[PDB]
Amino acid sequence: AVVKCKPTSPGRRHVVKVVNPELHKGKPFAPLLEKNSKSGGRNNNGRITTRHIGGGHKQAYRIVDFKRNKDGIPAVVERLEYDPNRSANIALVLYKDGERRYILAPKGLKAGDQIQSGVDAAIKPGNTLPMRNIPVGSTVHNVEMKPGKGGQLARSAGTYVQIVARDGAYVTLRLRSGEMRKVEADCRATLGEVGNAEHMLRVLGKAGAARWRGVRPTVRGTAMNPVDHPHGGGEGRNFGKHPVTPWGVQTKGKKTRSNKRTDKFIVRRRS
Amino acid sequence: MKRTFQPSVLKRNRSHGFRARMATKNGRQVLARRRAKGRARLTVSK
RNA sequence: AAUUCCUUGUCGGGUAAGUUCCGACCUGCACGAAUGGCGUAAUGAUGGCCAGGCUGUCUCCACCCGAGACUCAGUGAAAU
RNA sequence: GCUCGCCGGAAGACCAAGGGUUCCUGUCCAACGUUAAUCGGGGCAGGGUGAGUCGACCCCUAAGGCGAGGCCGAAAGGCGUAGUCGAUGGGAAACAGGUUAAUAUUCCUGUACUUGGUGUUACUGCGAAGGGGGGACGGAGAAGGCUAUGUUGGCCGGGCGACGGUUGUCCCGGUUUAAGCGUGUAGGCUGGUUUUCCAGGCAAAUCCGGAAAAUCAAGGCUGAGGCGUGAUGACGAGGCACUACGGUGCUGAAGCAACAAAUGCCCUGCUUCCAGGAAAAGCCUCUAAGCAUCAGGUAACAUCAAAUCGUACCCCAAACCGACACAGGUGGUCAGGUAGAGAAUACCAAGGCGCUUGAGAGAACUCGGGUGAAGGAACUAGGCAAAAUGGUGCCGUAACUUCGGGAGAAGGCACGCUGAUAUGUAGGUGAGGUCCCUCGCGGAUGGAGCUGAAAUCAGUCGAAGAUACCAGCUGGCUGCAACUGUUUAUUAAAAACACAGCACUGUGCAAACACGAAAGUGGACGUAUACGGUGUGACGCCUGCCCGGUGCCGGAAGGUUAAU
RNA sequence: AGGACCGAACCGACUAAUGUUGAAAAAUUAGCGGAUGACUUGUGGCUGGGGGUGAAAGGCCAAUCAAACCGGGAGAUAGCU
RNA sequence: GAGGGCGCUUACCACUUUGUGAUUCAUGACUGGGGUGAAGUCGUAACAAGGUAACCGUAGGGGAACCUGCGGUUGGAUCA
Repeated sequence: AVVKCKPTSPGRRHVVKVVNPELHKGKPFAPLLEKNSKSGGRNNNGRITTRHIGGGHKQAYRIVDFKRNKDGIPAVVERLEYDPNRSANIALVLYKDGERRYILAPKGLKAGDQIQSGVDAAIKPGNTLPMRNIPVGSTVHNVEMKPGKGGQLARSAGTYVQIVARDGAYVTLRLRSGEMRKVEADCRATLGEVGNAEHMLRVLGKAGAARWRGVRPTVRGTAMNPVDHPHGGGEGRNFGKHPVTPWGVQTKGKKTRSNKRTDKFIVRRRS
Repeated sequence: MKRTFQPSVLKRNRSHGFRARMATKNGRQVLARRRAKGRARLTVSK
């Protein structure tokens, strides 16, 4: 929408909530749900391996077809609904012979829309094709980085990607983060923009409302002693040293990329 | 008030219980030192 | 002043007297604008002060009641 | 025994993990037990808790653990797929009248029900460690239909009384009851049939999923009570004969209706909210294999076993834990009457207990209570401690404010009981007659029966009605942290800590990063409106100077400079 | 509708009180604070000693703690009581 | 005796006490801006192309007259 809240206890009157009345408030499609038990930021034998993650509420995971299995099959968008595993909302797609899958949502909110992959398939956004058949400047929706590997990038509310060059067998993406890189033109693009787009207008309201969103507190490293977190210093309120990670390394401005596999496909990177 | 001992056999027989002690490196060694001490029982769970 | 040593500074408000408080003066041993600088609705089993209320806190305690104490028959420790 | 005092949402009764004969009876004197023991929970000899259904196991699964093949590590050992364990959760099936010194859904009796087997009959395609369905899940709230229970009638049985009155300005006890099966109602939810086509469900499929034309709707699904039915029974005031007595044990009357409400049922209903709230097997279907010598299925009748371990008792405790029989800990079940909003609190049932060292005395002093002259914080570093206030309905209510708040600001008024309006109003319920009948355990309409405020008015008593229990320190100036929340368990609950938010920054997904050299796993199966690291901490108004130091990012030539 | 009004259970541990060879190796009482919430909690599993776990106090880890408990090096070493 | 007063009493009641909130004149440590004299100090802001044309509006900035930025004007001189 988005809309303001009203106060029941001091204070909430200026808080904002997203509200999307065009999404179906009913039940998720059951053959696609898994238990997906929480791990509390603790690995197999640990001890914490990611901090601040902890608590529920209990939530099932919905299996999405990001890999887009099978090709050229006619379908229809039967339902648009919200998904709490993610933020861009979901689409329930029904293939002509009764096969149902969860798929990443369009910008659209109108249901019953008929969609198919192909190049003799209607030119509209939501009909997926290989990037060898499209012009420069196009917004591509969510894409695969290797042919048949499935959808990565621009999956968050209202996010997209643009193709800014093409030559021979390869196409160049421009990322909204400030990155510019190549992928193979055999890779599939769905065209346009992803659903929701309003999520960044929300402002939660009260500290407790994060505790059912998988959040727990942890005390400031600068407020404890250096045996515990390395950012701790005697008497506090005047550190005299650079700010650091829980392992005594820089926490402002220090770059950490060391992949060395995917980098020769890149033209420009994030500042 | 509350005691540190709170009785339950499900928990005490997976805790100090013989079957995993007889299936773990150092638990097997408790049993070998107890055969050498000559105890009437090797278990402590009954 | 949650910051100023000599120093219990000064004046207005104030108290029977205030090294109290509030406001003013700048007359702050190196307060000073992202650890911000200053106000500030809401919150306070909240420090510094005032009034209004109420009192065994006090002037100063007087009596009344139980259960110990005291005394008796039995059980019967420790530091040293 | 009798009388007394106490608990009675417990100080009663049942229970899971807990322990395991401490149960029931006789007996003991030696040891033990806060005194003394004639007593035992301590000793000795006897008596006893029977199951397809209730518990656990047989079968299933979460978090997790273990693990052939496959991998890591001197090695022990560790991961991890097939596989297999795993309860705090899912698994077809029960009721309660008798019989005793302990127990019984188990024995006795009556009846119902589950899985498989073996027969008997009719018809017959059934079926997997595979597909589809189911299992299947959160938080809150208000209606509709009800119910155990209580309250009061009718019904059954009785009293009319000692002290003043009680054959009528009424009182005592009874009025109980089932799993299951039926009707399927109430409540709730909801479109079928026919012909027919099809790129889906790892193979296959008449199941499920996708779609058209035709036609018609008043049918379907799900399920409390009521009533039926288990029951022409059991139980039950009573009835009857007898050991001259421990009970005996056959037989039996009334056994109906309203009203108020669940902590219970329809209800794994409805509406609503946003945190969208386990899985699998048994179970229901579809098909592969297998087979017709059948096996299996549907319906009906007969009929066999159903093991394994459990079952006593203490149980919010001298049978569980506290060194001890110690003012302690303590998951679950249950909810009578008066008053009350209530599981507060005050008095009492049913039921239980009398705190297992006591007896005198009536010293201060001391713990804990009651009342208090004439003043008042004069006390104390601190109005500390104590005290006042206080209920619950209505009126009234400032500065400041971000106009939400502040606000229970401040302040004021009223309070019993009786009677009447109305021999009981208003609220709720509801029968007869009548009316309407997608037809009836129904609806509309109106008030026989029931339940029944509160207010006003007028009396009435005392100085006194919040008549007991119940139950706020308020306002003014100022500091500080925005707030609710957290913390040194055991001298600090705060101004520190946390937070929506705000800022700075890392990160392109085999992300950054963690622990491990790795094996893996978590981040995350998320994807820059996402995730990681750090600081700062509502909001409003604003926010000067500095690159010498210390770290980062970019520039990329050159310098110091390694192995080579 | 509520990290809303009030208030038992329950939980907290701010003030008062009793206790100190305790009834209790901090417990028991009253007031106070919270009381569908960032609340409170039963059973299991996971994490451990230079190691865990912390809305943090260098708090706590089976009565023991800024390195618990148990077994060894080891009758360690001590210009010292 | 009665009738009526005086007395008593129900009603209203001047006078009169408090709480809580407004209102109004004057006054208050101190302080901002206004007025003033005097060949002050510092700069020279408008009048002329007024010394960098000026003015209307407006945000920021300096010790200040004002300066800078942007929109609006040309009531303004110079080839004009």
